[PDB]
Amino acid sequence: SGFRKMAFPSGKVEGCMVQVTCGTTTLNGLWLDDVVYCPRHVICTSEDMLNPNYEDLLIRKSNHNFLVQAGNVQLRVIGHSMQNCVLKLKVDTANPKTPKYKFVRIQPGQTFSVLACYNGSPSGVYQCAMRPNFTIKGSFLNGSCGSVGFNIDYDCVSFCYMHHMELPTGVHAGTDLEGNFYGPFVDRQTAQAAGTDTTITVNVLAWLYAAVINGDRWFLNRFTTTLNDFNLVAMKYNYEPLTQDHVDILGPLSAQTGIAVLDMCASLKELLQNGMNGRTILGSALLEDEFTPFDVVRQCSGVTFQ
Amino acid sequence: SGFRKMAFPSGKVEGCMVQVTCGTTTLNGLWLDDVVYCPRHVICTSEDMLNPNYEDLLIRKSNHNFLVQAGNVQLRVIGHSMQNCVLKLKVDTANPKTPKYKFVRIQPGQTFSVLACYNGSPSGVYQCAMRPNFTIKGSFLNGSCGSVGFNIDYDCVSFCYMHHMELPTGVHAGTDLEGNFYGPFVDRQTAQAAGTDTTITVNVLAWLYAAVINGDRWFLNRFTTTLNDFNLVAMKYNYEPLTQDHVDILGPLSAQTGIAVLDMCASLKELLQNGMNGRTILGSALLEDEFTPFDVVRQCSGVTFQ
Ligand SMILES: CCOC(=O)N1Cc2ccncc2C1
Ligand SMILES: CCOC(=O)N1Cc2ccncc2C1
Repeated sequence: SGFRKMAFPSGKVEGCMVQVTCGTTTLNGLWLDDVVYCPRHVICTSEDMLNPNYEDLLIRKSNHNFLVQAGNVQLRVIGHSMQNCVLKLKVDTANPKTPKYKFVRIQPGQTFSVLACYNGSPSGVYQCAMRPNFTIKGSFLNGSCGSVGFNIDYDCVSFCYMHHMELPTGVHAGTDLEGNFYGPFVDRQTAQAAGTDTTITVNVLAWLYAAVINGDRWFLNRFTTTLNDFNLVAMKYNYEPLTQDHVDILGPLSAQTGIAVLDMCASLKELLQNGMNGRTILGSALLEDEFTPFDVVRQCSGVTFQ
Repeated sequence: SGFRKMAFPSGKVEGCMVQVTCGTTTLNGLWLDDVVYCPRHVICTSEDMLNPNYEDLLIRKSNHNFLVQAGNVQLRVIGHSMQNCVLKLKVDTANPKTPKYKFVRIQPGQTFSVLACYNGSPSGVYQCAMRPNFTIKGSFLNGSCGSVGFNIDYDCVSFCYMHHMELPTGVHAGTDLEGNFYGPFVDRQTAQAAGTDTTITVNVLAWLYAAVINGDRWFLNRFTTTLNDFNLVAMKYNYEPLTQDHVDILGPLSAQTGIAVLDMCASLKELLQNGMNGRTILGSALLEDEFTPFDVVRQCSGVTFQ
């Protein structure tokens, strides 16, 4: 027992991180097979980032202007192309450490691990969620761009995020591995307002189930509710609406605990209306929303990777 | 910017995890050079764990009774010895993935990463602290024993923890890699009371400095205090006493922020006496104590490993 914010083991992804330098800009690249993926803003000067025309900036770049370093080895660039907001740099050597992998575009409320890197070297790993406003609350310093977010299903790494931008408010924006930003964000140093950071209701309910499984039961109340009644209250507290699809996904945690999903919704409703009265749940004084139902099952059943 | 509970990248340690089976008991081992380290309670039956005599149980074990599996390969055991509460199993093959490593015994309040494993396979990585009562608040299920805690200094892994026990209260006990338990705990299924889980004051102050660096400044007050005045208040709230050694260690964060350590102590004192009034600091509604000063500097300066 015990319940922790747990990242995937990072070894498979560590073996894919490289350094990419264009002129005076250095950031991280992801080396899979004979392609290195990196943010296209590697081609920009600080000045350019105000109003970059990426197609025009690319005209003045050749294969030999992209410096790709894997530890101590230079990789030979034999081709480059822009796909949305990423560069694909073709190299003459397939990464010998390429794991089985996929590129997936995730939905808001889905969680993933980030391997924060500087100069192609891993600094740390942590668990994130795609927020409902399509930002993530990461830990990223200058030079972290091209750090990736991923999930692992046994031996297959699903890459879902590449880091591109910090907004003026200190939250983070980036792309999938096809270079499409999550949400309305652009790779330009302009005014980009994040919308309302709503709470991922289905994830709070998952984490309440995790709490019960781990013996933290004080918040279980004597009530039930309906989806409509719950959603009227949830909306007021900037909670995402709960759907029948969400209820269905929580079914297995409902069965393991014997607590009906709508009963757990009525417990949550009372926590929202009454607060935690200075109590904690799984060592938190607020309602955690960065565990999915799949995460809770995974961590509570000890599923393995390799 | 942004501030996350960040683990070390786990790849170096993933390459060291094996499965150890003795009779009907399976747990995890750590394979470094030609030695596998695992909890000695691998030799116990559920029945034995009530009152085990490990020396007597060991008499009935030979090298060929320890089944060591590294993925699909069996390792040949050519020697075994008991060191405190760990078994050292000599194998005929040096781990080709052995990183540079050390065995260190940590002090209460020090943090480390845990790679939670089942059947010698990594499930997840998370950051822990050695509590002042020498427990850790982990995430461990049956089969997790022999999972390790570690820190990395560039290319050298410092192993500081091996998982052995869950106490009746659902907190965790284990050893250093010489097999000496942290605190008074024993590898016996008996009544073992954890003492007071005090808050690691120096770590709370580090995290307050992290908050200021990341622009979360609302709690900065107009007061200062002294070590004695602060410590009288801290004691009342089951905070560890702050020493001049602690003040000295916070010196660099003091200098970067221009906030005197005793000023930050007076801010903390007001948070203890007044609570957070429903506000958050770095997205937490309680005072986080599982970041060291070295962790804050590391995460705020983007230090790298490889
Ligand atoms: C000029 C100082 O730059 C920063 O502080 N950054 C840029 C940057 C870019 C992407 N993620 C995080 C950060 C933090
Ligand atoms: C009989 C059921 O056993 C458990 O629930 N454990 C044992 C155990 C041993 C070490 N860490 C965690 C756990 C959780």
